Amino acid sequence: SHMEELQNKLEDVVIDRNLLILGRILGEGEFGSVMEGNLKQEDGTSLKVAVKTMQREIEEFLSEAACMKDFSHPNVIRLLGVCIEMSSQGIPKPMVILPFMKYGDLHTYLLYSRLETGPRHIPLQTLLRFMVDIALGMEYLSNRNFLHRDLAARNCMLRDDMTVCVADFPVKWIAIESLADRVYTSKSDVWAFGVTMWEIATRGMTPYPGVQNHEMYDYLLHGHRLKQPEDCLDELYEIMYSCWRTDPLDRPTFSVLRLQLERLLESLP
Ligand SMILES: CNC(=O)c1sc(N2C[C@H]3C[C@]2(CNC(=O)c2c[nH]c4ncc(Cl)cc24)C3)nc1C(F)(F)F
Repeated sequence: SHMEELQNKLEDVVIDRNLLILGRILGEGEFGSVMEGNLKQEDGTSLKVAVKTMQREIEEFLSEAACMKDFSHPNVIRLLGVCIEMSSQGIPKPMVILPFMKYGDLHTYLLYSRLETGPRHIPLQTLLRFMVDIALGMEYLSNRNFLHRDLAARNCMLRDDMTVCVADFPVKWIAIESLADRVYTSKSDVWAFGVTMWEIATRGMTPYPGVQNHEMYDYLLHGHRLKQPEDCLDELYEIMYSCWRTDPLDRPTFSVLRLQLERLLESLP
């Protein structure tokens, strides 16, 4: 039964606050903060973790976390669990526990690769491998009919073995139909994926250079799309362009995109 399966997922997702130690702030936004932490594991040893801090909304957070914790794919970030701490003002402070990624987010990695002390120049073959990794994570989520809604290179994390995983599930990433009638589908995530592939191929450029966020709906409506990057194969550009076809039904699925990206990668020496 669907209910008993949700009750199990809820029991599995909560981490006792005594098993966690909070460290330094890694990042701090408006919606919350990211801190380093230590999680005491079942095997009696501690693991370095990243801790993100934000009745109905609490239950909704828990239910959503219970679903994400259930995800099991190498290209999807693992949710280790959640804690609910209470602020001095009696305001709930939900915390989400994730593996710590020393390499950080993909967008920052890309930008650092263009600096001397940062990682070395990323070869085309490795940039394509990052695209395959994200398509695999998205294929997993779309098959489970789970919408990401904020896919961008900044929301992709690099693991220690250089595997990319999708995480955190922005006008220049939003599909033409979601700007026009609030409609959001799996084909809208395919559009954001095309935009993300373009960010990887330009090594971190902000999409639509020279175009202002308020000019975006008019720009797309008139048929304009992201331009081909200088260091990008024609085969790759066609793939990212197929993500931005006006009619969402004409856009390929993540499965189709993944296979095209894998084939192009295999074709490279
Ligand atoms: C220069 N990079 C940054 O400032 C970024 S980007 C980012 N995120 C992108 C998306 C929102 C998300 C929050 N973090 C995680 O979910 C992490 C899981 N595991 C990690 N291990 C390390 C780190 Cl740094 C982060 C995480 C995923 N968070 C930072 C942070 F933490 F520094 F504030």
